[PDB]
Amino acid sequence: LYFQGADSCIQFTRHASDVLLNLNRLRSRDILTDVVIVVSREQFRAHKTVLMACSGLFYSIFTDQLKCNLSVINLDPEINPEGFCILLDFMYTSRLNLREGNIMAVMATAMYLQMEHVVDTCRKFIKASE
Ligand SMILES: O=c1[nH]c2ccc(Nc3ccc([N+](=O)[O-])cc3Cl)cc2[nH]1
Ligand SMILES: [K+]
Repeated sequence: LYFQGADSCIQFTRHASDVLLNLNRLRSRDILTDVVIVVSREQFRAHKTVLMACSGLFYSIFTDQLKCNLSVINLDPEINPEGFCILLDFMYTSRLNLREGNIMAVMATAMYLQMEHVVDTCRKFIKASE
């Protein structure tokens, strides 16, 4: 699966999603994970680079000279770990499992994590269901 990209260069259709699939496999097997995120006493292991690529909050934390070395990051204990987990899975898969029963928590968490495209999407779905 390749094509001639808009600039004559060969582009591989599945490459970016295959990279994510493989990063998610690393996460599942706890390979090269370098941070644990703590969400009201639940722990989630991840790769800092993936977090920074997806979240303004994590980008700010891991580019700070003081905080970039921390191996444990605590989030606001009001954050819903289901909400966090939905967003973490999204980061590693492109799939956002929004449901009526989780949308408010997911939106609040995405606001906290500075994930603007997700916040906007949640807003659109809320506005439609009114
Ligand atoms: O042509 C090739 N040969 C490859 C061999 C390995 C990988 N990467 C990989 C495999 C398995 C898991 N895993 O943990 O299941 C995680 C990763 Cl990152 C990619 C390849 N492309
Ligand atoms: K909580």
